[PDB]
Amino acid sequence: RVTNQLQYLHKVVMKALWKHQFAWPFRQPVDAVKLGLPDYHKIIKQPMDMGTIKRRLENNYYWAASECMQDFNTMFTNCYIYNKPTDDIVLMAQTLEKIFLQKVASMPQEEQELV
Amino acid sequence: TNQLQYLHKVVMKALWKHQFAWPFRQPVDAVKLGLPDYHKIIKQPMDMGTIKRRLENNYYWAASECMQDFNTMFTNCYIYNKPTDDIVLMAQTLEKIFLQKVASMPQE
Ligand SMILES: CCc1onc(C)c1-c1ccccc1
Ligand SMILES: CCc1onc(C)c1-c1ccccc1
Repeated sequence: RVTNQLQYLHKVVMKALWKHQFAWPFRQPVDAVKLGLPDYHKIIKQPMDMGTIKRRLENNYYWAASECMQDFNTMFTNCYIYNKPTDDIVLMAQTLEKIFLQKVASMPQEEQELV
Repeated sequence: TNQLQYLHKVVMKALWKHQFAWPFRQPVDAVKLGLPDYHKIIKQPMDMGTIKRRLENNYYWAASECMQDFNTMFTNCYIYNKPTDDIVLMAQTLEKIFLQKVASMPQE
């Protein structure tokens, strides 16, 4: 569907996060071969990234805004679970997620489809 | 505010009573749990008891500020614990409810 909330997530949330200076590691799936992480998919069972979320928003994949929000959440949570506390990537994730939450605070309150 | 009232009476109430919520209702007690490295790794402790008290005492100026505290609580859990620890699954479950409920908060 196309809803007011999903439009907000696309036009405000994804817009802000996609172009952020710390976004680059999150713009495509974690490539375990490229990064040399043979345990990544053993630990992270549901990979998620902003390229996938962006494509899903562009293709009207989501039925509800909550579904998109859960994908954002999974992406960040995967990062915190896999990486060491002191890794820079954790700081980058935290910075992006703070923006996510700040913007989500102003999202339309009721979901409804555009005719 | 309208949003802070919602975070207190709708969001926090639902999370608080959940069967996986008990570890999160008060600060992590590193002494009781025997974890000398907890406060060396987690520099901003947060829990729902602290958030609830802040809501009750009008500490927050905006809903976003309160939401950030919820996020810090969950993130601390993911950062400190092993991926396979049950507490991680408990946090994930509560976090999903948090986002579900936040989606329906008044927009202002
Ligand atoms: C295992 C490292 C890692 O964990 N989460 C992300 C994102 C990354 C990442 C880091 C650098 C480039 C691309 C992804
Ligand atoms: C260090 C373990 C831990 O990490 N986050 C929480 C919450 C807990 C916790 C686990 C059991 C009881 C109380 C808190």
